[PDB]
Amino acid sequence: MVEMIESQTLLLTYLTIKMQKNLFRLEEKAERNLLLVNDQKDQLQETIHMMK
Amino acid sequence: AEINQKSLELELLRLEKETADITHPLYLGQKHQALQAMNSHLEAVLREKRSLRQR
Repeated sequence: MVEMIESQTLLLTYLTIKMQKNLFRLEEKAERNLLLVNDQKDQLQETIHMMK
Repeated sequence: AEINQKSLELELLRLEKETADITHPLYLGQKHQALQAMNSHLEAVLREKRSLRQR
């Protein structure tokens, strides 16, 4: 019984570490994409204001 | 964006203040009145030219 629980713990832990590593990579790519688009928004806003 | 809006407003108000003496209805109205008083006076003087000449 102790050997079975340990095997379960190993599976869960493996899944967890694998997911966390791949999630951090997505979050970083996402934030970068948002900042790039936000910067484009900011340039357009400044040009519109000057024209007005 | 908010700074830009307020900055424009300020610029507009400043332009209006600087040109008010020649452009605002209030100041222009006062000048009209002074001119009408003198007109009337001159009309009167011209109407009594003979009497004034005799005097």
